[PDB]
Amino acid sequence: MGPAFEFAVAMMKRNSSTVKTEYGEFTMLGIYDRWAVLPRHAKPGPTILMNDQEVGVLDAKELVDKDGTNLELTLLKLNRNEKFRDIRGFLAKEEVEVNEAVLAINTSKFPNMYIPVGQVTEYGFLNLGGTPTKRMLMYNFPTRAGQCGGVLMSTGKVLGIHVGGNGHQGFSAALLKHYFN
Amino acid sequence: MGPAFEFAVAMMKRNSSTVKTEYGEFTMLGIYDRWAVLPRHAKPGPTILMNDQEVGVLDAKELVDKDGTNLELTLLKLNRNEKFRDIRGFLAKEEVEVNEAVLAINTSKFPNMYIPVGQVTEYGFLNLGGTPTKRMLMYNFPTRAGQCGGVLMSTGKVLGIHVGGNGHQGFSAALLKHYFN
Ligand SMILES: *[C@@H](CC(=O)OCC)[C@H](C[C@@H]1CCNC1=O)NC(=O)[C@H](Cc1ccccc1)NC(=O)[C@H](CC(=O)OC(C)(C)C)NC(=O)OCc1ccccc1
Ligand SMILES: *[C@@H](CC(=O)OCC)[C@H](C[C@@H]1CCNC1=O)NC(=O)[C@H](Cc1ccccc1)NC(=O)[C@H](CC(=O)OC(C)(C)C)NC(=O)OCc1ccccc1
Repeated sequence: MGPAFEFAVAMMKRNSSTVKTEYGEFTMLGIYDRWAVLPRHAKPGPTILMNDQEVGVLDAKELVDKDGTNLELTLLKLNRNEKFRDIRGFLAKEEVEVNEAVLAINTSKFPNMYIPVGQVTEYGFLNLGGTPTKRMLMYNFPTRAGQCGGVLMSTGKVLGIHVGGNGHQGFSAALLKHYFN
Repeated sequence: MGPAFEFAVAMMKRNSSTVKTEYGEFTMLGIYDRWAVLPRHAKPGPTILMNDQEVGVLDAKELVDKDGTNLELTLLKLNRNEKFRDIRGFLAKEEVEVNEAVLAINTSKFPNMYIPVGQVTEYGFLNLGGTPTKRMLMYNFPTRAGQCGGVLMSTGKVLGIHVGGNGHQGFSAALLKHYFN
């Protein structure tokens, strides 16, 4: 898992920030240009707090699949002149299944912490926060509040964003290449 | 830092546990035979909770240097028939200074989380919890309550146990080979 950790630390240094919304504090991953992602439940307002700084939300697409089903990601275009290093090349075209993964968190609660969550398997459909939801990836780790937005990685791969947990497993929504125009 | 992470994950799997004392929940590192360490302020009682299990404390040496000064470690001999894999070979004879380190935490608050804290320099004397204290190692990371007992490592090396923080830096007490008979 050494190279996975090394990839994660560099990714999070390069592309991540800490976001507060009216619904809480989350890890946020910048993808390319000016577009970042959060879990849908961050319910980002017209302004967010990004590393303690007010930033405007030029647009915010909550994502769903063709059968209108919940995917639990919101994409945001940020009013800022700096551009995110482009990490679309790191995003798979479909759900990745991995034997060793790292979940990386960047909040006030969990500043730069990394968790080896072990095996990620494709879980697909889950009833999450009561909402039917697809394209879920599952790892057996006791995830808590304060970990949403967590970025799930393996060597060379950005697999998903942490969005939920039942107290015993956690679930990332798959960050698919095609979500990004 | 890849190999440091890989060393840490294996160390913590092999030698660490979660301890609750009347003073809180800590990460605990088993050293050899039946002897483990905590920060002195864990103030371990005649019984501890180790991974949720009552265990007796056959002896408990709080450590100080020759000038009676605070080192902020308590060594404990545990009433249990399992033996700790012997990691004394991993403990330096004097304070190690490192450019990249990992701090590894194992509590209910922070279960298996790892933090790259970067550069560790020898700090020696610090006024800690108001107590004069020596053999301190310092890293620039915002450490919090719930991280004491944290094990600070680099590839192949167990450097110290996390014992304090001022909100901006954290401090480990050096885990020296000679402390272990
Ligand atoms: C991220 C929020 C955060 O970081 O806080 C910012 C301050 C949080 C992380 C998970 C919650 C507990 N552990 C986690 O890893 N996610 C959520 O809170 C998420 C919110 C949400 C909102 C809107 C739509 C979907 C999701 N909700 C869940 O993860 C839920 C929480 C829950 O209700 O379950 C427990 C109370 C933890 C048991 N998890 C969930 O729905 O699991 C499936 C389930 C629940 C009940 C019965 C059967 C199956
Ligand atoms: C570990 C306890 C834990 O994990 O809880 C179990 C439930 C905790 C971790 C540090 C505290 C805050 N951040 C940390 O990384 N350690 C302590 O609480 C430790 C207790 C202690 C007890 C007895 C003897 C020595 C130490 N105390 C400290 O780390 C103190 C805390 C403090 O008083 O400072 C702040 C309030 C955080 C600012 N740190 C300290 O003394 O720093 C030096 C200092 C303080 C004030 C002025 C100048 C210099």
